[PDB]
Amino acid sequence: TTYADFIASGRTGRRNAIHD
Amino acid sequence: VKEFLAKAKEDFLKKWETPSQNTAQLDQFDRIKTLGTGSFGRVMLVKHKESGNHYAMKILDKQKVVKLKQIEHTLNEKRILQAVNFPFLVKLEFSFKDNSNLYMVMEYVAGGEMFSHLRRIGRFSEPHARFYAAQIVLTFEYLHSLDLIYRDLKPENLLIDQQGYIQVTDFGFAKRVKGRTWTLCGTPEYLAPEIILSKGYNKAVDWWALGVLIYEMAAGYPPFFADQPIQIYEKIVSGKVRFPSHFSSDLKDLLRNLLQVDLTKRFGNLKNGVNDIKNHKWFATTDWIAIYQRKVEAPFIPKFKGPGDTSNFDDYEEEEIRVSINEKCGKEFTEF
Ligand SMILES: Nc1ncnc2c1ncn2[C@@H]1O[C@H](COP(=O)(O)OP(=O)(O)OP(=O)(O)O)[C@@H](O)[C@H]1O
Ligand SMILES: [Mn+2]
Ligand SMILES: [Mn+2]
Repeated sequence: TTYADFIASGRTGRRNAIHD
Repeated sequence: VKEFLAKAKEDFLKKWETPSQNTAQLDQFDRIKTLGTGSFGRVMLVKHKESGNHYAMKILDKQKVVKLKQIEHTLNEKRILQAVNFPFLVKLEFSFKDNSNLYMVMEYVAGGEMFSHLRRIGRFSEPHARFYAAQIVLTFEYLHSLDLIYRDLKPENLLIDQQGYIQVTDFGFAKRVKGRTWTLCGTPEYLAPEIILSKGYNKAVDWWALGVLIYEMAAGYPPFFADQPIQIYEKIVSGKVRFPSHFSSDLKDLLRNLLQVDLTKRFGNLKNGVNDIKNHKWFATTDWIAIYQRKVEAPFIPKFKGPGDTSNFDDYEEEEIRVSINEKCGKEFTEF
C-alpha cells in the first residue's frame, strides 16, 4: 500500500527548507 | 471581510515602514531547552528573568546566514514578522543581535508541531483537517492581502496552541511583493510546479501548497514523495495525482482545483479569489467567522503540564551559544 510505501521511505522525518 | 482587511492594511504598513530594532539583550533571558531546528537556525525555550515568562528564541548565526545566501530573506523575516497581526501567526516579542548572532524572541507555542501529531496519529479525519485548513485559508487571505507570500507551508512550520488552534511560525521565506518573484524557495514536497520550473511566480504558490497540506493531513502522506528530492520534483510536474479511497468526492474535487498544474485554472488564483475556496462544498459547514473568532470546537487539544513544559517537542542535541570578541558581519545586518 501507499502508506506502507511512505513509511519505509527516507522522508518520513522532519523536512528542512531548501537553500542553495 | 474587505472591511476588516482594510483596517488591517494600515497597521501593517505603519510597522512595515518603521520596523522595531534591539528591544532586548541576551542576558535578560535564561537558556532552557532546544524546541526545534531548521536548515537555518535554531529555536530555544527561553525565560525572561525580570518577567518570568517563557518565550521561543530563534538564533541565527550571522556567518551561516551569509553562507547560505539568506541575508536578504532574514531581513525580510524579521521585518515582516514584527508588523503582521493575525490570530493565527506567532507573535514576535523581541529582537536583537550581537557580535555573532541574530535573535527573534517569540511567543512560545507549547502544543508542538502539527507534524509530530500527524505523524503520531497517522492521519486526520476530514472534519479535523478542515478545521486547520479553514485556519490556513484565513491566514493566506490575510497575508496575500498585504501583498505578502509565505512560501513555506508545511506541518513542521505549523504549531498547535493551548486551544487546538494554529500558530504559524517560520517566516524565513516571507516576502512582500507586488509582481513576480523567482527564488527557488520552499520545502521539496511543497514546491509548486512553476517554482521547480524556474518560471516566475506569485501567490498561487501558497494555494498549491495548501492542497498539498490538506492532502497530507487527510491522507497521512504527501501526494508526491520519493527518496530524493529530484524524484519528487519530477512527480510533481507529471501532473498526476492519486487519491486515497477514503477521500470524499467533495475533498477530491477541491484538491483537484488546488493541485492544478495550470495556474490560470488554480483556485485562489482565479476570478473569485479566495471565495472560490471559501465557497467550496467541502467547506459548507465551516463558520468562517466563528473560526476567526476562535469560537469553534477544537477537535484535539494538546495537553501540557505546567508552563515551560516541553513534552510536545522532540529532544535536540544542545549546541552551545557563542558570541565572539569581534563583530562578524556588521554592515550586512545593519538593519536588523
Ligand atoms: N514560536 C515557537 N514556539 C515553539 N516552537 C517553535 C517556535 N518557532 C519555531 N519552533 C520550532 O522550531 C523549528 C525550527 O524553527 P524554524 O522553522 O523557524 O527554523 P528554520 O531555520 O527557518 O527552518 P526551515 O528549514 O524550515 O526553514 C520549528 O519547526 C518548530 O519545531
Ligand atoms: Mn521551518
Ligand atoms: Mn525557515
